[PDB]
Amino acid sequence: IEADHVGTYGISVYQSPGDIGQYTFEFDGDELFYVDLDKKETVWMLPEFGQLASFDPQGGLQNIAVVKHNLGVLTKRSNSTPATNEAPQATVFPKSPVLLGQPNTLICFVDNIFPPVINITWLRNSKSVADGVYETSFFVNRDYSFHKLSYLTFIPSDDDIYDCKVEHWGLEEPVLKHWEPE
Amino acid sequence: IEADHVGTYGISVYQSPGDIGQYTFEFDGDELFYVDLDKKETVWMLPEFGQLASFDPQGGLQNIAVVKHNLGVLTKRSNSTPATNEAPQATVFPKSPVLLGQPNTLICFVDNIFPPVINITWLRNSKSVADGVYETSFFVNRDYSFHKLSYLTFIPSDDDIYDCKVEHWGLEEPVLKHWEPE
Amino acid sequence: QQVRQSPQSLTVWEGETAILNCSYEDSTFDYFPWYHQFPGESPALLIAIRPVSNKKEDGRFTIFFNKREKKFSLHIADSQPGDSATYFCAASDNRIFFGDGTQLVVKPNIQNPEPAVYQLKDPRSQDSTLCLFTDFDSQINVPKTMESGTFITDKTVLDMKAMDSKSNGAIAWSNQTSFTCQDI
Amino acid sequence: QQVRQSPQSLTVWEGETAILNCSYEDSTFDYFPWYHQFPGESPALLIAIRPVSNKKEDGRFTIFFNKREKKFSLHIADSQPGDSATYFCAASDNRIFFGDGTQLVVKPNIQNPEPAVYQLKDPRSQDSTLCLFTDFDSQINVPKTMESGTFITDKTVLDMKAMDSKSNGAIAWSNQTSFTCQDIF
Amino acid sequence: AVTQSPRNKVAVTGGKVTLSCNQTNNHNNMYWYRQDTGHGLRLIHYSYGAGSTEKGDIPDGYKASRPSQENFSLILELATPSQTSVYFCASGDAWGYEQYFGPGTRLTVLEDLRDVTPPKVSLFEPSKAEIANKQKATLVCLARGFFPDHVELSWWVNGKEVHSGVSTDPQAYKESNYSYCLSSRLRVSATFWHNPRNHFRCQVQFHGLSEEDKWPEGSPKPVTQDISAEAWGRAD
Amino acid sequence: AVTQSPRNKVAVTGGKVTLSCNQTNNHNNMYWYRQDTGHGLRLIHYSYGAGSTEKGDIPDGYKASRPSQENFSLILELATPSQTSVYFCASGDAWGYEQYFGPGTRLTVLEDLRDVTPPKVSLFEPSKAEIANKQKATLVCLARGFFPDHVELSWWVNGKEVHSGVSTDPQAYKESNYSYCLSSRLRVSATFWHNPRNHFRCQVQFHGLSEKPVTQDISAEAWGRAD
Amino acid sequence: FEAQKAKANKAVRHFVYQFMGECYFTNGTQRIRYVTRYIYNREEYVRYDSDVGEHRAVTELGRPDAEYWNSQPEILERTRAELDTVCRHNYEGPETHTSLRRLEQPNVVISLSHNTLVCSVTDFYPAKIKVRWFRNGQEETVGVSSTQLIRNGDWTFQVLVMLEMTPRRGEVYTCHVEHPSLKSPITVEWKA
Amino acid sequence: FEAQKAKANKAVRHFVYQFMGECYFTNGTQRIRYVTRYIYNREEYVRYDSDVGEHRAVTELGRPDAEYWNSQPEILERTRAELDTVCRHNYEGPETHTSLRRLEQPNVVISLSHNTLVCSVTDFYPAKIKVRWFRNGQEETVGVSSTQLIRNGDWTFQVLVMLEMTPRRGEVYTCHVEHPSLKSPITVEWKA
Ligand SMILES: [Ca+2]
Ligand SMILES: [Ca+2]
Ligand SMILES: [Ca+2]
Repeated sequence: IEADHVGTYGISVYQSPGDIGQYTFEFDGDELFYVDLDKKETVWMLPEFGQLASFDPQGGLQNIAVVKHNLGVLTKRSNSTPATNEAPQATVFPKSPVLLGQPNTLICFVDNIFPPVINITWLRNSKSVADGVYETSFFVNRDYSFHKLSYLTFIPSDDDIYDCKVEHWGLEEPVLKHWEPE
Repeated sequence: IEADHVGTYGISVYQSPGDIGQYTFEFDGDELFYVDLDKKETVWMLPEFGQLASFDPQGGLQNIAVVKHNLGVLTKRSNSTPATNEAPQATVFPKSPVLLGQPNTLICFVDNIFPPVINITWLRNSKSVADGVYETSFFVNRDYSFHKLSYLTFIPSDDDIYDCKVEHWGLEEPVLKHWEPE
Repeated sequence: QQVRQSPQSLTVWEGETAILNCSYEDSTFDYFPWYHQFPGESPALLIAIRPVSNKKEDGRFTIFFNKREKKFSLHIADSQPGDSATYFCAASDNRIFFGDGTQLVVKPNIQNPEPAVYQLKDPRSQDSTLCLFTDFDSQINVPKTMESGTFITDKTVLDMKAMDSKSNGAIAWSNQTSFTCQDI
Repeated sequence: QQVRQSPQSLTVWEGETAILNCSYEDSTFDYFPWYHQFPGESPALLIAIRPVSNKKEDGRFTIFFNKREKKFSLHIADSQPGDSATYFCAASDNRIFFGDGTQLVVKPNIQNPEPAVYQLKDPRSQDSTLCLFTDFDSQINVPKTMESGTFITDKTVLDMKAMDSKSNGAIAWSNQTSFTCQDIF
Repeated sequence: AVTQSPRNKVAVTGGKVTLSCNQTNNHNNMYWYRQDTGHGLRLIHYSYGAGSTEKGDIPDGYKASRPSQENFSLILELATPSQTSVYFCASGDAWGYEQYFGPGTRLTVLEDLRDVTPPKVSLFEPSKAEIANKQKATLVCLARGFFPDHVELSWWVNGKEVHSGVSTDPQAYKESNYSYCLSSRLRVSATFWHNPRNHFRCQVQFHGLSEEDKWPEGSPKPVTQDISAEAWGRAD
Repeated sequence: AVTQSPRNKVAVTGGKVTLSCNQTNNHNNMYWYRQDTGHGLRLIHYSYGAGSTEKGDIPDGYKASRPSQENFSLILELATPSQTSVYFCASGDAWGYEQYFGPGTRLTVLEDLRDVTPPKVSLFEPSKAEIANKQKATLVCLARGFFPDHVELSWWVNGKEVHSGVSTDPQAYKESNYSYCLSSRLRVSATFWHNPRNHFRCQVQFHGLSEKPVTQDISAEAWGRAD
Repeated sequence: FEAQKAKANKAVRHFVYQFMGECYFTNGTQRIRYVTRYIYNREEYVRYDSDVGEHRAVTELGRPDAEYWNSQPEILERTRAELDTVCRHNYEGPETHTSLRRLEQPNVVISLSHNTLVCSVTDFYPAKIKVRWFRNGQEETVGVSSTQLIRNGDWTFQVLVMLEMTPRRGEVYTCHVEHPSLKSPITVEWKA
Repeated sequence: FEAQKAKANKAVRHFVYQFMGECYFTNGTQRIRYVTRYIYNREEYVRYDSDVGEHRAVTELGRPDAEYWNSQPEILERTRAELDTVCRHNYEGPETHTSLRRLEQPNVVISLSHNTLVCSVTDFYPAKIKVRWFRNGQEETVGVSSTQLIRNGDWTFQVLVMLEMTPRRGEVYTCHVEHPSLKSPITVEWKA
C-alpha cells in the first residue's frame, strides 16, 4: 500500500506580452485534461475518462483570470524584469519496436522550453506532413520550464527518413532532430 | 522456485607454438581456482576456500597431457592452419566509489584476447608500478576467446593519472587505457 | 447544479424560531452563503458556511450544514418582526447560485388588541370611504372580498416611536354606491 | 588416499565361496578394479566396477560396492583350485592404487585318499632318501621337523591328465646318517 | 460601491435597451442578475475582467459587455415582455466571497405604448374617533391609475422625509389587467396631529416616458413626474 | 605389449642400475611398480607422456625417465638392499581403464658380492611300489646351493617342456640363512615311465651376474629304466 | 464525480506567470499533502505547504502577498481546507474511478543490437513492473542493464531491458514480465 | 571436500585447443545438466550433452572422435556417469560448503553527475538484489536506470542505479537495498 501517486490539480500558466494562457490537470505526470480557453470546453487526454469524470471549464477560466491579474502585479513589483530564454532539447523515438509495415507512432520529446512558446513540425524525407500529427499541452518541469511532446503516426520503411523540426526564440535557427529506421 | 547456478569444472587450455597451458575451475563465471603446472599445486582465488574444499592437482596435469595430445592430432587433421589474432579491449574502473585518501582497488578489464598470450602492466603518471598488482588466469568467453582481469590497489588523489598498457600480437602498438578520478 | 429553497413563504410569531431549508446536488460547492433582501432594496450577505457543520455569527442565526446529506438550513432564534425579508440561500464554487427565496414574515403579537374599523375622510377626492381596519391581532387574517369594484390590501405592520407599539393595518375602498364596511 | 585389503591370506575348499573385502577413504575414486596375479607371472585385470552396486562379469565372480559405507568386496562362487592367485583390489581417479593383496588358496577335494610315504632313489648322488608323502587329503597337515639337517616343504597339489586325478605331495630330505621316513595318520 | 444607470425604464417590444453599472472597487468580477417572483435571483452574464464575459443561467435574449474593469453593461437587443423585472448588478472577488449588489433597476416592456399613466394620489384624514380613544392619528395615502409599477412614495413632515412611523405595501396592488394601485399609512401622536403648524404631504415619484415619446392626440403625455397630496394640522 | 629389459639383475649397494620398458601400444601413460610380500603393488613413478614424469607412492631412491612415448625407464642411482624385489612396468590410457603389465624383473642388492652360486639339481627316480600300487610314477627334482631365487626350473619330456602333470613349489624354500632350495615333481602313467624310449629331464634356469656364477642352466636327466 | 481545483489567490519582453496546486498521496489515502506554488517569471515566490499550515513567501519578492493572505481568515481557512475539498475529494471521487483503476497489457518483443539482447516492454499503465532475463531456464542476472522507464505521454510507458550474453544457436533466452496488467507472468521466448 | 574434474577423452602459426566440462544446475539440485566441449582453434568440433545421451560431432572435423568414443562402452559409460561423479558430487560437496554459502554486505552510496542521482551499490556476492529509489516517502519509478552488474572478479558485484529527478533543496531522496547479505533492507538517505 506504501509510497505512490502525486497529483497536480490546478496548473495555470500565463504569458504577458502575447496574452497567452494555458490551464491543465495532471495525474502522476500524465495530463488528465486541459481546459480550452477559447472553445470554453474541457478536453480529456483519454476520451474514455470523460465518460467517467467531469470538470467545470469555468473553473479554469477563473484561474486563468486570477493568473493574468497576478502576472501584472508581479510585473510592477519586480519593476519589470526579463526572463532569459532557454534552448529546448529534442529526442526522437518510436512508441513501439519498428516492425516494418506495422502501424506505429513516432514521438518527439522537447524539453527545457521557456517561455512556453514553440513551433514543432515534422518532416518525411523533406516534405512537411500534417495528418497523424497530434501535440500535447505544456507539461511543467520542476525547474519551472516546460516540455511538450509531439506525436506522428507512421508506417515503417527502409526507403524513408523522418525529422522533427523545432523553432524557438532560444535558437537563432531551427534545429531539426533526425531519425531513421535503424 | 527455479533458475540458478552454472559451473565450469575443468577448463583446460593449450597453445602449441609455445607449449603454454592453463588449467582452471570456475563457478558462476568466477574463478574457484587454477592449477599451477610448474609448482604442481592447486591455487585458490579465495584462500578461505581451500580451508574448506580441495582438489588433486594431478587431476589437472592429466587433462593438460590429454589436451596436449589432442592439440597435436587436431593440427594434423586440419592440415595445419592458423587462427586469426584478435584485438583486445581494456576498460579501467574502480572497485568502489573513489573517496579521496581511502585506499581503493583499480580494475583493468581486458575482454576479447586471442590467443591467450598477453602482457598487462600498470603505470602511475608514467612510471611503471609493481607493488599491489594482481592478475587473474584467463577466463573463458562463449565465443572461445579470453578475458583477463588485472588489479591495482591505490590511494585516490587530485594530482595523478593512472594507465593500463595492454601488449598483444593483435596490436602492432600497445594501447594503454587512461583513467583519472576526474 | 442548482440549489433548492423549500419554504416559499413562511410566517411565525415573535420570539419563535424560523427554519429555512435548502438542498443542492453538485459537489464542488465549498461555500454556502445566505442573502437577505429587505422589501425596500438590494440583497445582502447575512451568514455563510464552509464544509464542517454549525455556525454562530450574529447570535440569533445558526446554519446547520450536512455534507453527508447535502442539506443545510438557516435557523433564526427569537425572530423579531424586523427580520422580515426575503431570504436567499446560495452555493458557490466558480460562481454563485441562488434559490427560490423564502419571504419571511414575523408577526408581532399585539399585547393590547383593539380591533377597529375607522372610516377616513379626505378633502381631496369625493367618497371619503377608505376604512382603516387597524390594531387587530396578527392571529386574525384580513379577508379579501371577491367583489370586482372593491380592493383590500394585506396586513402590514406599523412601528412607531412610542414606548412599545406595533399595530397592524388594512386599507379597503370601493368605487360604487352603498359603501359600508362595519363587519369586515 | 589408500585402499585396504584385509584377508592377508585365505583358504577354502572347492565349490565354496571366497570373500575378499576392501575399504577406501578418498572420494574421487570412480573406478574400482580387481587384479589377479598367478604365482607364475604378471598381474592382470579380472573385474572392475563403477558407482552403482553389483557386478556380473564372468559368472562366478561378483563385486558388491557400497558407496554409503565406502566398502566393496569380491565374491567367488564355486571356487576352483586353479583360481588360486594373489588378489589385488584397486581404486582409481587420476591413477591407480592397490591393496596388500590377498593370496587365495582353494584346497582341492582329495576324492579317494590313499596316504603313501614312498622313498626315491637317485642314480645321481649317494643317500637316496627323498621321501614323497603323497595322495593324502588336504585335511591332514604337513608337519615341520625342528631338525637342522632335515627340510620339509609345504603341501603342493599335483594335477594329472587322468580321468579324475588331483593328489597332493610333500618332499622331505636329509643330509646325515640313519634317515628313516615312516608315519601316516 | 456599484451604481446602476437607468434605475427605471419603460420600453416597447423591439427596443434596444442598455443598462450600465459603474463599480468603484478593486473587484475583477462583475455579474448581472435578474429578480422575479417565484424564481428569485438568476444570473444572466458575468465577466472575470475587462473584455471577458461568460453566460450564466438564462443568458438567452441578452448580450453583455465589459469595456473597462470598472463597468459591466447588460444589453437587450430585441426587448420582449418576458424581460420585465428588476435587474441587479453585483461586484465581487473571484472564488466567491461576498457579492456587493446594486440599488436596482426596474424595466418594463409592452407592445402598444399608451397605457402608462401617472397616478392619482390623494391623502386621507384620520377619524376623530381614533384620536379620542387610543390617542393616535393615522393618515392614509392612496394612489391609482398608473401602469408601470415604478412608483416610490414617501412621507414628508414639515419639509423632511420620515420613516419612523410609516408602513407601506412593498408591491403595487393589482387592478384587473390595466393600471396598478398602492397604499401607505403614517401614524403620529394625537397632540401632533391637531397642531395646525405641522405639515403632512404624501409624495409619489413616478418614472415615466421621456423625449422620444411620439404621443400625439388628446390627453397629456405621462412624463416622469412627482405627484403629491398634503394637509395641515387640525383643531376639532 | 610391453617388455622390460633386464628381466633379472644382481648388484652391489652403490651401483647404478637401469631398467628399461619398451611399450608397443598407443598408450600415453606408463607406470613403474614394485612388488613385495606384505605390501603388494606400489607405484614409484609414472609419466603422462614423453618428457613427463610424476612421483608416486614411494618415489624415494628412484628417478625415472621418459625419452620417447613408447619407452619409460626407471633409474636407481645408489642401489640399496632395500630395493631388492620384483619390478613391473605397465602401460595404459588416461583416466584409468586397464593397465597392461610387463613380464617382470627381479633385482637383488647386497654388500657381499659373492654368495651367489648356481644350483645343484639332482633328479630322483620313482618308487617301484608307487607304480606297483596305483600304477603311477612320480619323479622328483631338487635344487640347492643358490642365493638369488632367480631360478625357473622346468620339466622336459621327449624334447618338449611340459606342464600337465607337474607340481612345483611356488617359492624357493630356505636354508638357515645362506642359499635357497626348490623341489618339484612330475607324474606319469606307469606304462609311460618304464618305456626305454622316453627321456625325462629336469632343467633349472639360472640368472646370474654379467661382465664365476653367471646366467646358466643346470640339468639332471634320466631315462625310463623299464627295469 | 466532479473534480475540484486549487483556487489561486489575488496579488497585492516576455513574462510568464505559473500557478499550481500539488497533492501528494503516500500509501494511498494514508498521508495527504497539499502545496501550492505561485511562480512569477521563473522564480517561485510565494508558496503554501500542508505541513506549514500557512502561506510562506519563498523569496522576498513575495512578502506582501504572504502576510496579506494570512491576515485574512476567509482566505487562509479556505486554502487550508483545500486538502479535503480538493486533494482527498478528487482522490475518493474522480481518480478512484478513472486513473487509479486503469490497466494496460505490455507489448514484449525481443531482438538484438558483437551484440546485446534487448527486451523492450511497451504500452503499460501501471507504476512498477519487473523484467527478468532467463537463459536456458537459468535466471541470468549480471550483464543486465535497463534504460529507464520512459513516459510516452498518452498514459503508457516504455522501458528497455538489455543483456550481454553473446548468443549461440541452441540456447533459448526468455524475457519475463510481471503484473503491469495481469497475474499470469508474460513470457517471450527466443531459441534458434 | 574434494572436488572432482571433467576428464578429456583421447583423439583418434598459433594453435589453441580447449576442453571444458559444464554443469548447468537449475533450482539448485532439482535439474542437473552436464556438457563437455572439445574446442580446436576457436571451433568447437566435438561435444557431449546431458540430454542427448552420447557424444555428437558438432562439426564434420570431429566425426572420428565422436564415433569411436561411442563404440567403446568404457568411454561412453564413463562420461555418462560424470553427471553424478562430477556435477552432483561437486555441488553437494565443495560448493554447498563454499561458493554457495558466502554472503557479502553491499556498500551503498548516493552521489551526483542537469543532474542524475546515482546510487552505486558495491561489493556483494549475491547475484540477485533489489535497489529502489524513493522520494519524500514516495517510490519513484520512472527515471530509474541501471548499469548491468559488473563482476569485479573477486567474487563481488557492483551496479549503478540512476535517477533523473533534478533535486530541489528540501526534499529527501533515499536509496533502498534488498538482501544481498541481510534481512534488514539497508537505507542510504540524502537530504538537502
Ligand atoms: Ca459545479
Ligand atoms: Ca367572518
Ligand atoms: Ca583424489
